[PDB]
Amino acid sequence: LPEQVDWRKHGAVTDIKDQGKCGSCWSFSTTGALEGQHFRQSGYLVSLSEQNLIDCSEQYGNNGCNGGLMDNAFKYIKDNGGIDTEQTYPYEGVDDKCRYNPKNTGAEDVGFVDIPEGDEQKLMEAVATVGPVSVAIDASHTSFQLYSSGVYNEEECSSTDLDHGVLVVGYGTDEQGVDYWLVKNSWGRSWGELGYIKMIRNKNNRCGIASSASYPLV
Ligand SMILES: CC(C)C[C@H](NC(=O)[C@@H](O)CC(=O)O)C(=O)NCCCCNC(N)=[NH2+]
Repeated sequence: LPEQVDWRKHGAVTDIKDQGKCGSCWSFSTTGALEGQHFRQSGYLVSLSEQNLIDCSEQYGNNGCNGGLMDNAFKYIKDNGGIDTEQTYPYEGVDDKCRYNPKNTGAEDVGFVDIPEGDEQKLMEAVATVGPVSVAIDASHTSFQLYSSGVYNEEECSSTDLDHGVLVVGYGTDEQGVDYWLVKNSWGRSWGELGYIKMIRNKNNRCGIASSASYPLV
């Protein structure tokens, strides 16, 4: 099992995206994980449409800019028979009419895998063997908002009160011997480490990173 993983190096990760002032994190987390799995299956990286999920998945319990869940979105994608490319259904950060076009599909899924709750070990194995994984985290603290550099360790984090869906693309150990998760956020490149955060790993599921982790099946 690898000591470090960076799926960005292996072509499985799209550029940092920016959700702006729309509360759509779930849709970026969803597209992140499915971009990774479509890449692993197909050999092709294709950026996928967050606006398609926002616009079209309300009957799966997703409420667009008022929040949603990654598993509900993988299910919408299964039932719908695909999700459109970013290029043909670009992100608007508003609620709009469903404009899904099956001719512009960028990826399909057949379902998903939920990693057991709290299990950072099963999360590491999924990240190592499958690829980037959708995760829910407690991103509520000032320290997360202002995060710039190094390994994020917020003692005040909840492992159970989670508000922000993001993407684990890798993991490692920093030069102080501190284990971390390499996380892709959807707050654009000016946040954190060009849009990425290192979140402390094997510290009792800090910020709930393994509380609600899943990846789609293709
Ligand atoms: C971890 C994330 C994905 C939770 C989700 N949050 C959001 O979608 C956005 O508000 C957050 C954001 O930063 O854009 C949310 O609040 N969804 C509502 C779900 C309703 C309750 N069901 C649950 N949590 N099983």
